[PDB]
Amino acid sequence: MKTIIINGVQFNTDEDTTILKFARDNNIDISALCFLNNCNNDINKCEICTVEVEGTGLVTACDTLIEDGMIINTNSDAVNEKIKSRISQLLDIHEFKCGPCNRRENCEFLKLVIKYKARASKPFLPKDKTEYVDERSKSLTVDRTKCLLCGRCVNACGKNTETYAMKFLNKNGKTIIGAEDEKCFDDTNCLLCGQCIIACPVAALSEKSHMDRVKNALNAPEKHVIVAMAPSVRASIGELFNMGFGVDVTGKIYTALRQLGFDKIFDINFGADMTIMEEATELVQRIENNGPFPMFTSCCPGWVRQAENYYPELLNNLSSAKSPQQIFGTASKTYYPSISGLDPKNVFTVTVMPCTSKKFEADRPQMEKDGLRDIDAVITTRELAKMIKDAKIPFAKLEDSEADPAMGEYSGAGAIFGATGGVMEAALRSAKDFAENAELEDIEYKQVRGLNGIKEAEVEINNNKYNVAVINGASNLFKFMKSGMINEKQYHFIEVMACHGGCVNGGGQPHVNPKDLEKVDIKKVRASVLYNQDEHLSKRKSHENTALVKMYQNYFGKPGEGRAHEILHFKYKKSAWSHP
Ligand code: SF4
Ligand code: SF4
Ligand code: SF4
Ligand code: SF4
Ligand code: FES
Ligand SMILES: [Mg+2]
Ligand SMILES: [Mg+2]
Repeated sequence: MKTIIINGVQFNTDEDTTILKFARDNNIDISALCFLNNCNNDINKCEICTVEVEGTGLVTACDTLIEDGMIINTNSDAVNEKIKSRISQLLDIHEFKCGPCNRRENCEFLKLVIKYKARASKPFLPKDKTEYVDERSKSLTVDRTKCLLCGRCVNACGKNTETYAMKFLNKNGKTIIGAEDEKCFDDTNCLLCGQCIIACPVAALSEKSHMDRVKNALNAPEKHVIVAMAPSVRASIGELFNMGFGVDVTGKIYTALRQLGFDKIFDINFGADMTIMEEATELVQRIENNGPFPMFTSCCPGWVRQAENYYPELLNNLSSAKSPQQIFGTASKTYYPSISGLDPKNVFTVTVMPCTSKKFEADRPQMEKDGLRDIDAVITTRELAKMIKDAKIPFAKLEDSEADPAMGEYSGAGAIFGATGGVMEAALRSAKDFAENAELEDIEYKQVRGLNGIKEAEVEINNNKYNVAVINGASNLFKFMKSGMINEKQYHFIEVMACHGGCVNGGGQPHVNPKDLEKVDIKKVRASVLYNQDEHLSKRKSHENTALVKMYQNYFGKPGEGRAHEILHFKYKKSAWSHP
């Protein structure tokens, strides 16, 4: 039993919780900065959450437990002067130039600087930013002129992936964040999943920009620029246009893309149906051959890097079907010329992804054929929003349009790919039809859905029982492997997503400030858009996609053999033995 006084208001409570959490639950404003994911920066507390506790003095609300008898003041002059001072000291290490900054519209530090009217003691104005910037990665970029040393990226990497690939380092006698030994992230165990970017309150961590690749292609007279968006983009991008959360903006995106000058509007959900054709065909082959097992998905490039970096002995069990991004891109340089008359060399294929790891996937050396890359550029959901705003397109006011259908139609199975368990559910819908040679009516697999970290299910296919698992976040992959769960039974098909929640929570998604994250379950709300589409779509199985059926009939032949196997697949292998 506890009685506490906050700003003169008495509260009676039995809760055991921090001052910050209690205050937020009771509509009392306390500021915070380094607190995120239930953790603050223990070795360098920001102290933005400072409050006064009578008899004790100034304390950090984000990590101090309420106790019976506490009398708390959150808004005294002494408290506010301390907070202002901490913000001023951060400005002393921050290049405060918001005009061209990519977080200008949604920066948590700027909000605090305005709120406390803080100013640097000395403006931080480095003349040469070269030593502060790291753009070596295909996926991530670091600008340490903006870094507050808040630790949010370090903590988020450990929580989300358990790789600890993001670290505090000593560089030239100064503390920075970066990769192991200050190497390029891509050359370390890093997954390039971008959860560190999602955790950053400022513009210090960003995606590696592909915006100039795209602009130059749009402006080249002879290039025919295809664009296709991932499942999750249509459930997410509206957030950056003050539209709120959970808004389906599929048709507005198609219109915006035409206004930006793209030459063909397709959809990666078509590629998702392609991946299902190959992946369900492979699963059925393995079922009819009673092996090999388990089969892992290979469509999340964060998981592919996790397997390469930590479980190379599993690479032979990964599916060889290309991911929807790469399988679509392969078809865009082969099938698409065959139905359009375009010279393949002049097609430039752009995807819009909720993902930074997809930029590494698209840039893998062997993701090409006959000199033509499968995918020429990958922009994130955030990059597309900036492109729209730079062009002055009034996004929230646009009318709906449709995709071009030849590589644009999608079934409901493809639409759900962006949520954890979506690939599994989509694959089972086709595998059961294929193996049983039937058109089954019961197609919903709710047991694989939702935010649990490890989700197992038993499925009956062709009068035998099989075991499936959906691994939801890279940290949960480690738990599943390290605890021996992989050996507790025979698994037959396993989905792995590196980002908890699936691609709707990817590393290229709009930032959400900590207060909105408490108010809204972003992973569930974004996913609900995708499940709503599947419910209302006429075709809810990938192999019922009419444009896809035409494409295989006229160009690829049978899935899993012949031309389809030759060009639509990509096999991972552990490295050849060498010493040292
Ligand atoms: S990170 Fe925030 S405060 Fe710093 S320059 Fe960019 S918008 Fe301004
Ligand atoms: S990209 Fe993912 S694995 Fe790499 S440092 Fe960031 S959070 Fe960690
Ligand atoms: S990169 Fe961003 S999240 Fe990481 S310590 Fe710097 S400001 Fe904080
Ligand atoms: S879960 Fe999706 S967004 Fe996250 S790394 Fe994998 S493909 Fe990228
Ligand atoms: S928010 Fe409490 S110490 Fe940083
Ligand atoms: Mg702490
Ligand atoms: Mg053009």
